[PDB]
Amino acid sequence: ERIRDLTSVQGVRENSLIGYGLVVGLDGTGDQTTQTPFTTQTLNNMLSQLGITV
Amino acid sequence: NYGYQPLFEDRRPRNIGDTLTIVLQENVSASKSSSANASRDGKTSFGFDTVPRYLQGL
Repeated sequence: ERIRDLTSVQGVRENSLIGYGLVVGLDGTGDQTTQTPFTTQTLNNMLSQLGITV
Repeated sequence: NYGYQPLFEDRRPRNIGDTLTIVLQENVSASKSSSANASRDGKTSFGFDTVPRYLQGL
């Protein structure tokens, strides 16, 4: 059980994924949204997608 | 079904038939000008009002 600990197999590799999201349900410890316009912009985007146009 | 739609991404046109708003704001202004000039004035004179005798022949 040492070769598996010393080498890696060609083609058997890991990639990296990134994305943007919103986290809700905080107890008043979220963004101020006055210094972060993108939070409100993306919340409005989500609401518009769901059918609400602010 | 209209396919996958991102939740937080800004609404952009992605496929054929999608609409987009163009704000036409064009302001173009070009100009050019040039000139050239040249001048030349020349005056010359010589007169012998009173000629002494020894200079008369000349």
